[PDB]
Amino acid sequence: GAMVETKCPNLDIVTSSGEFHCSGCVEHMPEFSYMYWLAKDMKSDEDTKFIEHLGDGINEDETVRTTDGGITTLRKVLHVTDTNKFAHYRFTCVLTTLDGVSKKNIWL
Amino acid sequence: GYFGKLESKLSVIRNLNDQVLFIDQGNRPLFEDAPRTIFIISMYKDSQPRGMAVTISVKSEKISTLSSENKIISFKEMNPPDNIKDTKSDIIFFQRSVPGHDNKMQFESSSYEGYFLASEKLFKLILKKEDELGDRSIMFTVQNE
Repeated sequence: GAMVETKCPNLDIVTSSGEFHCSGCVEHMPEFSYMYWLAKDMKSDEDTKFIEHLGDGINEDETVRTTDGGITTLRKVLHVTDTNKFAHYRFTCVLTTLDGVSKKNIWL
Repeated sequence: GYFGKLESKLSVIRNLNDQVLFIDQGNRPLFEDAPRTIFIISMYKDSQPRGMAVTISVKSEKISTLSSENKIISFKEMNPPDNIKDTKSDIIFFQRSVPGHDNKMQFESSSYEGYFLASEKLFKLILKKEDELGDRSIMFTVQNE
């Protein structure tokens, strides 16, 4: 009931035990949108990689898609279970839409 | 960096004249006033995020994938792969909402920046440097099946 504009995506990353929770919204053509995580070893010169190409100790859950008041929210959990292995990694949540891309970084 | 396949949508694609894109008997992407009209738009995540990356494919006795190779639009006989290792790819297009035509789509070649899928009058799908604002020929209606 807040009488203010809605900002999208308003990307946010929340932490819980062993987990990063990314959330963001999309309003325009929400069916063409997706969220995914990326990671980069900032200690090495290896490229940015998809989560599934990092080997053991990490995984991302399927995105959860909800809608309310005409706005779709996407949420995606990244589980980092080997925090030693990924201590020097930069993680990035990406939300892609038809209007463009939004990204937010986080570190352990 | 590289691309990874995510979900697909079955799609009918129409140009500004309300003509439907189809793959003809010669594997040419044409527009006309049914399975050769059902396109599969597959979304890809990108390790170098730049926009919504897609492949466009069609099942008509085997699967054909749209290509912008050699700056010509054609179909290649292949499944859109689960990973694309190239930073630019002949089969990847960036799909956008059209500025000022908020219900319409445009598809930029990832291989040739600023070149777009366009309807050209046969009515052909062609690849087209956008030279002018509000060029309707690069605008598409993408309807959900």
